[PDB]
Amino acid sequence: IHDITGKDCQDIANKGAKQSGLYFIKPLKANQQFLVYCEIDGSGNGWTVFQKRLDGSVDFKKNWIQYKEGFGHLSPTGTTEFWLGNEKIHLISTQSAIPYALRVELEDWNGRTSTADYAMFKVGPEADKYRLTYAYFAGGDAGDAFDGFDFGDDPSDKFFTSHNGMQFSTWDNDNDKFEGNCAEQDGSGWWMNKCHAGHLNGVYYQGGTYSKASTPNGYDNGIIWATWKTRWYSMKKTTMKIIPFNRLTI
Ligand SMILES: [Ca+2]
Repeated sequence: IHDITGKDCQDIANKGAKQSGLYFIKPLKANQQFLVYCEIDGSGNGWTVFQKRLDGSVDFKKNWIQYKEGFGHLSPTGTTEFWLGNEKIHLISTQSAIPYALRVELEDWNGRTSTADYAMFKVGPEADKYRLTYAYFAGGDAGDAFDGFDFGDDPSDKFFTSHNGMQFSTWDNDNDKFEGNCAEQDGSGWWMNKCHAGHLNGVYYQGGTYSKASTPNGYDNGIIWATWKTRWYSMKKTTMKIIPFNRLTI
């Protein structure tokens, strides 16, 4: 664990840290410091990573408290899977009304990475079930899955599968817009609607391709981002990371 600390990984970078790895941060309002993985590039950008998928090592079917507190494994090398914790993500993303960007980074099973950036990304408090909000989609070749997607299933698919303004759901705390339980169905925690167009906490399907035949109920419950790949393609790696918004300004 590195010595420099701050409010987030950008503060850490601003204080002269140059190496990606594990650092303590202590956002405003946090009761105690906590470890994070910071990705620090050669241009002084320090991203605070809150989700990582890369190998299927961690089961993302976790309950409300586990999603609140965080689960999985932090590593200095950035080679482990984790969910940082909704309370931590709330504390970082809302502190001092600092505008953060979210970057979603996806890797397919062929070694291509794509990104989707969201401006002014926030996660609300537990009293509002950790609601996700953003101001606008700021671009990227992965496309805007959080806007919802037309799967050709129902006329209202886009309304059913958008993510801005969705509360967080787990199997034991359903806050979705579905008469069923999206989190229980898929076995994940996420900002579910009815249910999703972008869902990075799904099941780790080896090799990417899966199908309705994969499960008895034919769930599209993989690690999906429908504006980049079919619902029947599950990413090999994902990263969800945040940075003060100005670090995006060219
Ligand atoms: Ca429901």
